[PDB]
Amino acid sequence: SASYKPVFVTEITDDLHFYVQDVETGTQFEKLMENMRNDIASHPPVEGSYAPRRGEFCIAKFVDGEWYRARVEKVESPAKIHVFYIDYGNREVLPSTRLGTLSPAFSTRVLPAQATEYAFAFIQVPQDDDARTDAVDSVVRDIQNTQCLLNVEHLSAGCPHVTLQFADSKGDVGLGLVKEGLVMVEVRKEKQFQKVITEYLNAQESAKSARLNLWRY
Amino acid sequence: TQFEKLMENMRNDIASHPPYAPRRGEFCIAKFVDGEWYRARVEKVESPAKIHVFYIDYGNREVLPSTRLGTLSPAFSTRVLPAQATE
Repeated sequence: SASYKPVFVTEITDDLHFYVQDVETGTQFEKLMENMRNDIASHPPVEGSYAPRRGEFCIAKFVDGEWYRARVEKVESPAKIHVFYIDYGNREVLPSTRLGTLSPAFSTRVLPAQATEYAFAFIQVPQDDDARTDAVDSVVRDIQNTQCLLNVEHLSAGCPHVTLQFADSKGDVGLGLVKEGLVMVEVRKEKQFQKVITEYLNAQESAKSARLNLWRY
Repeated sequence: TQFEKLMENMRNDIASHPPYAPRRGEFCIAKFVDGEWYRARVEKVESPAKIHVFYIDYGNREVLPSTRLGTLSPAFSTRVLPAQATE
């Protein structure tokens, strides 16, 4: 199975998942953000016209001083509201003074949340916090906030598992983590994955021999 | 797992007997974007090109054409193995 879609990778999570945007809708997103930000500058949220509730959409003012679409998760207190940036995938805890009403002109009905969560096919996320940080750091350095090609491999209990390809035919991103000894291979049993799993296990044997990262000792 | 075994058996059967009229609540098989077949339930019929399904074993939802749907054989019904994800 091979249908590669150009995506813009926006966020690598600490659990080695990632969020991507469909390159196709990138310009609509760009237009919406400029429109929305203009509005916000003319009509700044007044306190407290917005009351944060878990599940509720909003605008949130990010650390660059700019406003983005978001959705409220945990409300700890008015000083500590957990939000999820729906078009990008990152999360943040902010005070209610950095939140506002998401006006219907810029709603999810006008343009759907632009970020989709995925995981890497064929690999195991390291359980040790230190090892996992090393893997996340490699992915952040190499693909975060860049364009990639994505191929959906299969469904899973959580988000779908996919392979990513670097731009400029540099290859399979997850496989690269294996070759570097940063992650172990998940040995899939399905027939159509037999050849790719063989490729991954060979890379993993190479990392083991070279005693890289996870295989240091 | 029971699920992995069921999926292997079902896929075998579909490749040996390749495939339907979508109705709300009806069980089916649905071909996901990976080109593979999964157990699903029709949740909403917006139009022939836009059937809203729920993948009963994985929890994901998708709108797809009814050309990518098929009958779920009795050998792979929820009596055989319940939906593995909560609708």
